[PDB]
Amino acid sequence: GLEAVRKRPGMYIGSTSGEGLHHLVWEIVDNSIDEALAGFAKSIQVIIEPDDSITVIDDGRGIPVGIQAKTGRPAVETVFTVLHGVGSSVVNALSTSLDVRVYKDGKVYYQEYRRGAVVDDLKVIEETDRHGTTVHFIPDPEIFTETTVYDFDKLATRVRELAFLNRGLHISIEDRREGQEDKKEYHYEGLEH
Ligand SMILES: N[C@H]1CCN(c2nc(Sc3cnc4nccnc4c3)nc3[nH]c4ccccc4c23)C1
Repeated sequence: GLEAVRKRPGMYIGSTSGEGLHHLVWEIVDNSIDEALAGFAKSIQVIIEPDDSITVIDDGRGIPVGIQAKTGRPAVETVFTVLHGVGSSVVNALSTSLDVRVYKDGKVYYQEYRRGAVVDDLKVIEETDRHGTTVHFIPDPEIFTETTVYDFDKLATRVRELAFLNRGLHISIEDRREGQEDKKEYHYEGLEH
């Protein structure tokens, strides 16, 4: 399965240069956009963490966590571990680590993966009053051998484009890296304008 992705990443993300590095972000963001399209997510936050890792936070319903009959595994695990708005498992495969938190039905469901492999079964780790999905990943320098450094302006440009194409969505981009902290928030108004 995902071993194939780690060995031929060019066939899945087009490039292992800076372009591929940024493509990982869009693969995750696209899933949050799908949940805004379904009518449930209102806001998406994209964060470049101080270590060039990425966090994407949405306030949708939360990825389904129940056991699927076909797999015997929680739906959320399958999302990240089986090759398939279908790119989550590719991002997982090409990351040193990825962690997902699903906020749903008063609970926070957590799972983590290392170079695509599951660490432990999905576990409830906290109670919560919110809903949505948070995905955090560290792109693998074994794959991204040219650069693992993110371009804030490049991300911001596309985030703004996404806000426009998805009029009504709130979407932000934040840089938390040393000496260059910045945040831009975008929102195009609907009929209330
Ligand atoms: N179909 C899968 C693909 C991803 N997924 C998600 N589903 C939902 S919410 C959802 C979607 N579909 C449903 N279908 C039936 C019942 N509940 C649902 C909740 N939110 C997500 N945020 C992400 C951020 C990154 C990657 C994936 C998601 C995501 C469900």
